[PDB]
Amino acid sequence: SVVEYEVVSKNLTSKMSHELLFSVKKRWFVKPFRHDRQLGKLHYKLLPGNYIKFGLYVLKNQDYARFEIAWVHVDKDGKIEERTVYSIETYWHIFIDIENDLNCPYVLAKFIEMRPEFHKTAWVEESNYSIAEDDIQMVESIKRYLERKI
Ligand code: NI
Ligand code: NI
Repeated sequence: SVVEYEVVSKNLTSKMSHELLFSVKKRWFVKPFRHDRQLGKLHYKLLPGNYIKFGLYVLKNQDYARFEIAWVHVDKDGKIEERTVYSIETYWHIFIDIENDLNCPYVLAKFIEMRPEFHKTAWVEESNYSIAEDDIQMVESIKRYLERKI
């Protein structure tokens, strides 16, 4: 009882759109079944449950970065419903520097760091690691963090 879903992963000369799915249950990012470079898209095969889609849209030359957090809900009929639960606009040079922020949410640090290379998709490692926090605390800490950073 599986379902397929599509996020955008592309780093172009002018802009970058980087979305990745984080599993609520496994408390770490999801391995995509297929990375599509020709069109800048990843492909996931998701089991019924909840996951979270982090999004990072960047207009390089306008120093612009927006970061979104959306909640992805997959029920039994294989049906899919989405709602943004957070969205924030800010300069990109700030965003990129968040990687180096010693004390700052890890998954956020990880996310930014997994952005896709030029003309390519990103890709998720076969990891077994999980983070201490649960979906709620995780999102809050992230929110709470960027707030101060901004
Ligand atoms: Ni439901
Ligand atoms: Ni909140």
